[PDB]
Amino acid sequence: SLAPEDGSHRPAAEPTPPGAQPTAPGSLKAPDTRNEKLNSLEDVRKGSENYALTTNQGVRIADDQNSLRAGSRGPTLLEDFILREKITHFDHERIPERIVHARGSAAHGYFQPYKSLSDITKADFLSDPNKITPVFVRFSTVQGGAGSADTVRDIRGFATKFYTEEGIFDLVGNNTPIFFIQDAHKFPDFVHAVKPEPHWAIPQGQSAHDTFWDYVSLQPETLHNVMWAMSDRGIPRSYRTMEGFGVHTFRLINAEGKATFVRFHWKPLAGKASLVWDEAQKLTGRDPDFHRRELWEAIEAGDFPEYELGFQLIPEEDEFKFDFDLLDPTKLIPEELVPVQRVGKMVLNRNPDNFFAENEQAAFHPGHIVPGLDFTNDPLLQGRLFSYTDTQISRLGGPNFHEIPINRPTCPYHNFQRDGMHRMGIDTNPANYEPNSINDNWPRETPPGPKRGGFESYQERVEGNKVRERSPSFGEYYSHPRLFWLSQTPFEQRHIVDGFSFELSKVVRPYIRERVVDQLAHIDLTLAQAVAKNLGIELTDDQLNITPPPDVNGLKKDPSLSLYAIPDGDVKGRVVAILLNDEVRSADLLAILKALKAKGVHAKLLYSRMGEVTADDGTVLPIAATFAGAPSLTVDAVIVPCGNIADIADNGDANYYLMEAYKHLKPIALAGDARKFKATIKIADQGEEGIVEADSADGSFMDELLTLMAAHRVWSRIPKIDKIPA
Amino acid sequence: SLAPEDGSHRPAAEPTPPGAQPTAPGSLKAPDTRNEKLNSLEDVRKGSENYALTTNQGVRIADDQNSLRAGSRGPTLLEDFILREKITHFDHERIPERIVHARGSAAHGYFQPYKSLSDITKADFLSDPNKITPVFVRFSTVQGGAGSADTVRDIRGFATKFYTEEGIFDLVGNNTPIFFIQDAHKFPDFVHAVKPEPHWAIPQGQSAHDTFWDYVSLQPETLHNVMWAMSDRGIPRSYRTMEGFGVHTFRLINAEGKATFVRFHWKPLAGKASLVWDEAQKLTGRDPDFHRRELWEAIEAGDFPEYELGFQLIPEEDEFKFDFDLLDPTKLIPEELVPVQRVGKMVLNRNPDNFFAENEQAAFHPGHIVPGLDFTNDPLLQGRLFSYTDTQISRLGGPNFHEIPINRPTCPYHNFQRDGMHRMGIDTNPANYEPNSINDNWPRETPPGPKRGGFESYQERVEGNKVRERSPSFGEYYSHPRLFWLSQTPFEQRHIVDGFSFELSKVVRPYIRERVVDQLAHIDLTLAQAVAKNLGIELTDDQLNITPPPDVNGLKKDPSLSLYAIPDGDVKGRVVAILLNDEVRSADLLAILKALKAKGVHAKLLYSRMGEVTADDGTVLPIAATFAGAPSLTVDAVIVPCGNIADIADNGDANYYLMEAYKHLKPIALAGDARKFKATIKIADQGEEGIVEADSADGSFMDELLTLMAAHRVWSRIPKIDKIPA
Ligand code: HEM
Ligand code: HEM
Repeated sequence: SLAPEDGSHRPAAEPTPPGAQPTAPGSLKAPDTRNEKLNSLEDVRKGSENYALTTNQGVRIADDQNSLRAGSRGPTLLEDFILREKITHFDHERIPERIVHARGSAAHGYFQPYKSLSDITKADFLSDPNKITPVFVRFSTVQGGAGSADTVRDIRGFATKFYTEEGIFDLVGNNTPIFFIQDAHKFPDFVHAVKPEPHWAIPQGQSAHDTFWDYVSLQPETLHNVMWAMSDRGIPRSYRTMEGFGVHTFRLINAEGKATFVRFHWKPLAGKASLVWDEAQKLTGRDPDFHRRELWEAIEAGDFPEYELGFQLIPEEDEFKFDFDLLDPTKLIPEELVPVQRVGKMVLNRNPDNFFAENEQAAFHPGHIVPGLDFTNDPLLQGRLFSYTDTQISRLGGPNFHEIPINRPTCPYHNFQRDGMHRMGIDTNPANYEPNSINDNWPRETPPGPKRGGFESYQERVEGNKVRERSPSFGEYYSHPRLFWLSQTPFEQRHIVDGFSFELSKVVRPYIRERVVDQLAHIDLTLAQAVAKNLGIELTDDQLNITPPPDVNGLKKDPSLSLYAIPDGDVKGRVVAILLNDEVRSADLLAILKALKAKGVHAKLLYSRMGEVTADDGTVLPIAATFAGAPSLTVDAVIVPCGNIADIADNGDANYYLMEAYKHLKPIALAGDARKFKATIKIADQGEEGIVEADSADGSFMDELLTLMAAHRVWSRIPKIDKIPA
Repeated sequence: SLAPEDGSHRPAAEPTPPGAQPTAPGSLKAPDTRNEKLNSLEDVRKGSENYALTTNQGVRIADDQNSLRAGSRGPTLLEDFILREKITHFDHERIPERIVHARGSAAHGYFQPYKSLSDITKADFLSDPNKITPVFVRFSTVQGGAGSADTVRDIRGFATKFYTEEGIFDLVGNNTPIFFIQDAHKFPDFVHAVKPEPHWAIPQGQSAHDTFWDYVSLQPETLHNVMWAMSDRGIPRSYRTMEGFGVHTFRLINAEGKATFVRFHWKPLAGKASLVWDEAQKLTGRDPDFHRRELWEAIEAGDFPEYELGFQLIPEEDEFKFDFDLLDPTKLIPEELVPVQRVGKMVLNRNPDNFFAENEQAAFHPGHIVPGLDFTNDPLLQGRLFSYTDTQISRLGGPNFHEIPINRPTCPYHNFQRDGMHRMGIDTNPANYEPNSINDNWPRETPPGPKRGGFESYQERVEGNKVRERSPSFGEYYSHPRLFWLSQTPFEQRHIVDGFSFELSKVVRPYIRERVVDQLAHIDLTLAQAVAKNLGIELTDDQLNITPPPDVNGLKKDPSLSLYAIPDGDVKGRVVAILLNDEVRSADLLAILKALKAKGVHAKLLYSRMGEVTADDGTVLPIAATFAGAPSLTVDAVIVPCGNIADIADNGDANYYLMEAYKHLKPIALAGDARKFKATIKIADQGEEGIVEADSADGSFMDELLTLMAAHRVWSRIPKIDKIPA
């Protein structure tokens, strides 16, 4: 018995804030959170307590510390089958990572529609507001490998497996509403250009290198999604505070056979929020697992990620009514033109038990649709349909990947497919073909119908010759990048210019930087000039005179394209660092902590060492982390209570903690003598917007700080940080 | 879509300093650098210039931009075999990463011995000082995945494949002289404890988490290698500046049949150097590919990594003469007791052409020995001999991994093995068994002998019962960690205390911290008290009274265990940042560059934007990177010439550059009006050792900076950095 007798090895099976208890497998942390998929995995969940250690053949092991040898200092013997099984298993633990989106973090949850959508789709999962569908969701980055960092600048994947009563539907989306390329034939080119360069395999997790920008400079279709990656959309605060999009136009099909075009959206109920670049890049070093950690810990705290599914619907008669083609995945549909209709809510409320078994082996594929949905001829979508089933034959070892437990449907599945590696199901049908008489033709085809019918494709007319040709309707590249640029606030535009400037500075061949800047000049002269200035490039008179692309259907901006132009702040589940001293003013800390708790904001108590400190009134304060152990990168705001401020006033880490938070536009609150830190961040005596300061943490101090938190960052500080040495 | 007319897309095929040209495949960068193995790969090298793009079947492609569809806005057709081949290959590009040491960087080179070693070994590659053996070397970290960061705290792998005339010998070593565990049966337990925890797969690249420290606290045999990992050995500056060790005792066997025990060493001819923790961890975010890039660039510059192979030799009759067991891989052999005899030199002088095909697919295995070498009964080595052939069956797809080009011997190989997946070799032998008459028994066995003989194992006597039992002589765990601790300088001891304090601060369950501090108290009470203080733990009276472990065969210290106690600095291949201004004093820059050039030290010219700046004499200076783009973490020293210092005096990034370099103990040199930066880092008018300052850069100024660089870091500054907010 190695566990401590006090039971402190084991986390409480109740919701607890981040850092209060060790994390645990979801079924041990939240045993009473259930859904139909999580219950169906009970057949394969394996416990451990009170069981004997055995080989995989069920033979009990007596000595798991030693190989069998001839003499205690002698050679190891080949007949040691217990050693060889253990090491064989170990030796073959790894499977290939996903070719793209290899770095991802997943959780279980459930979806429910707000109302029946039977007028527009016969999909069973959207038929009844009382019908709950379990989901499994994986969020990801794109370029880096499974052991790369979370807070890179990249697009994010947002993939949802809906375990419906009429089959698995996978909605395999990203966090921007378009893609970089138009036709799937180019996907290996684009991905090879953004991935580490093939001679030396550098850089990981970064598009900031010559081959990415070479491709971009030569393929202007990429410029719209490059604009989104360069904006703060490319560095989200958390998977909870980003949007999701299916990108492509798909179809909904109703029981009368009417097709409606649809684009899928997820709205984050926590609001939209991103980091700033220097913070994101630094955080990839201080905590490369920051998003995976934040997701897991938000679920263990009960801060469940929630998202609203929404549809942009366009009738079939309106296919050609826009300046852009609905089938072009480099074009977005502005919400000012076509509103998102709210459809239902997804809640992710349980972490997996075993990351490899559930996250690593999960297989999502956008070809997994159900009756009531159909495809369109978007030429990127069309190639995706080939790839996601093909890639599993090597990644997951064969064609029985649907029998891996996480991928199994919860509804019935029966057919005449047999064998393959890893075959789990033992078919008892006398027939393995149809038509057959020997089993009366079962399992049988089902005609299409309003409910529980077979799948039939919408009978779209096709007319044309067999060609390898891009539609001329797709040959417009600059207007949507411009619409995005003009929709951002002034600080978002500054961050876009700084993103392109930093990335192009890492491109070693200067002519590629010049070719990118020339593309920028086809989008917006202000953007191109500001990027060119940071690169020491002067635009030519010809570039200064390029006429801007046309507005999109008359729009010169759409505020739903900005992260921050329309406030949607939510403080619940955010975290504040509290910088302690060795005799904290306990009344300040009571007021601070209870105000945060009331709004669901978490706290981490920091000091210059671990263990405890004692407040003025004798209260014993446990320390969560040190100033360097839990840097300001990992929090949303910083509060310094009064007390013996001389204890930390000359601590370089305490001072730097405030400088780094200040640089990264975070709210900072200073009570009492903690106001002596104003000199460190060069605040004037009469104060400044974004710094909360008072004699004590009472009265309006916490309300002011929480108001700042709801607005996320102090954008007005940007010209001030510009010269702080941090 | 084509190359620039000036040819600047293509790097010069001559040696160039880092940053001067884009990096390139080795065979294009150094076409005249050859060796027998490099030549042998010509059969599979594929060019590209002037060739038509084709399918893998050799059919020319006309349009690689579009899928075949029915009309240009129509559905993609299943008969598009060109799209499907391209996307199938892409979908199957990934293979499983190595179970451990997945992150690694490799290069080609050659080895030769200084003199024949035929008196102690019949190994052909050690028999003649003028017979050169090609090598392929991979350096690696242990824990993280292939996409994790380079400058983590971890043990490093140092694996060398020698392509000898009598077979492939792989010397598969690490950068510390011991391992964490005694018997291979525990390898999966230890690896699972240090790897990301199974519920959530966090943390990547870090031992700073509960399960690792749980395992260490319960298995004190780990403490020796844990001491090495917590020292600055865990964070080398470059793979060129670390030691290598085979860890195990092996045997040499000479032509008369005599066995000598041996342990293998690599000594870095560039000297030993490591980062400091804050620098290392921040660099994982600013350049996660820092070691891979520095190795590739040193080779492109001509700063070839060189290492000296050395042997510790113990005669067979001295097996039991030490106070530790020679077969215990958690024990080192102190060089004060058994000196390292210099054996030969290895030079890495060419980068690979394709990282996947050469680095990712290389397979090293310590059971690949040759006549003149043999194993011992070390119980960790014994189990390794199983694992490295087993694991390639999944990683490399079957038993023909030796036909993957990088793994092929360059000597003859012939036998009766046949088939297996992706069999390349077409055997014409009418026999596939022996003995056979139908091919007159070829290929034939060869008796052992002095040279070109068959392998025979040394006929070691074996006497014991079949037991799973640890030798009692391996049950001592504290004396080697203590010897290591006492052999470090004071600043190295401080960094060890900091490494344990940082790591255990991230262990969430406090009792695990307490248990590790109790282990430390069994090694050295000063170490244990210093770690306990940082953790808010007080040692008990019983803990204060633990008797120190014994000295190791009378030694109180061995300075060969320290990175820094004995000067061994070599500045060739190091890099300095030069902070420019918009009117640099050209006479300062001339003097700086001339002095750096004479010592082989590279420079990177930095500014607040990219492009060029002009010096006072009209010299146009191209800018390598911005201050933020290439932080001080990436260089060894910082020099600031005079000129228009007002241009940069108030720039936050330039001031921070100096504060970060100062904190990280790097030499700084300030000329002329650049001395006004003394105020940012609080240097007294009188100056400080480690800050070079003068009215102009000249011979004396550069000689002083260069002397500082030869000592690597400014250890005397340590007490002055805790107050610095950086
Ligand atoms: C609209 C543009 C696209 C979006 C929104 C998208 C989204 C995603 C996401 C989120 C994943 C990760 C699934 C997971 O978390 O497990 C993924 C995986 C993948 N996608 Fe895509 N993708 C796009 C384009 C493409 C294209 C053009 C192809 C190839 C024809 C492709 C082939 C793949 C493959 C091979 C994987 C790995 C899947 C697996 O191993 O199971 N994707 N995609
Ligand atoms: C002295 C202790 C050990 C040392 C110094 C060591 C060293 C290394 C190194 C340097 C590598 C990376 C080689 C490369 O660059 O590809 C490696 C890989 C590996 N080792 Fe070890 N190792 C040790 C113990 C063990 C043990 C006890 C086992 C299991 C019985 C083991 C099994 C493996 C496996 C399966 C790989 C990956 C091999 C591949 O896929 O090619 N090693 N080891």
